[PDB]
Amino acid sequence: TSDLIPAPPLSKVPLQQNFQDNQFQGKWYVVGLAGNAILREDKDPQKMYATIYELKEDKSYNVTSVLFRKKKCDYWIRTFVPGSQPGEFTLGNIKSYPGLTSYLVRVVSTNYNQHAMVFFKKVSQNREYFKITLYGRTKELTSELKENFIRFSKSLGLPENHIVFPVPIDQCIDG
Ligand SMILES: O=C(NCCN(CCNC(=O)c1cccc(=O)n1O)CCNC(=O)c1cccc(=O)n1O)c1cccc(O)c1O
Ligand SMILES: [Fe+3]
Ligand code: NA
Ligand code: NA
Ligand code: NA
Ligand code: NA
Repeated sequence: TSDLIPAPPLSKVPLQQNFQDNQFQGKWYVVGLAGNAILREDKDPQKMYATIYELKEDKSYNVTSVLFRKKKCDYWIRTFVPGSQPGEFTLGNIKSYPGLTSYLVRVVSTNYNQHAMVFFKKVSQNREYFKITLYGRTKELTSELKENFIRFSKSLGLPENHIVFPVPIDQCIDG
């Protein structure tokens, strides 16, 4: 009833050295999206969405994703609590998500003011999902950065049809 490309070993997922949590704050556009549950679709292409990171006093992120769906703005809210090392996080209040037993975030690379690559691994209803997101501070990034994202996604076992580049939009994500 479900087939998934296996999640890579964490050894294949680099960590951004000297992660600066204050500089990673603010709005990021999802210009690239890859994962074992991500599928390319050409009848209904994925629309670009935005994810806003806000550091609280206790140094956990409030993470709000803003999606344009059904002619309305949908808000997906979660909390990233600092993990085993800087640039790694786990999900706050995992009990609120039914079936979710694990959720790991790892910032693979970033220059903070233009681009980032972030790796996610979650175990939900015993199934191990993973995704990589190419974050852009703007809605567009260079071909070099996008090709690097594709290369990295492929290095984690993902084929091309599991790698998408959401189409830029103006609704919801510009506020
Ligand atoms: O199980 C969850 N969601 C399932 C619903 N969708 C599948 C997510 N697909 C992934 O490939 C997947 C794999 C690994 C980690 C991960 O987070 N995600 O999403 C679709 C709806 N998505 C959103 O509503 C959505 C919109 C914007 C950002 C976002 O993360 N999500 O999930 C889930 C639970 C807790 C926290 C999350 O961030 C989740 O995505
Ligand atoms: Fe998610
Ligand atoms: Na299913
Ligand atoms: Na949460
Ligand atoms: Na966890
Ligand atoms: Na391929």
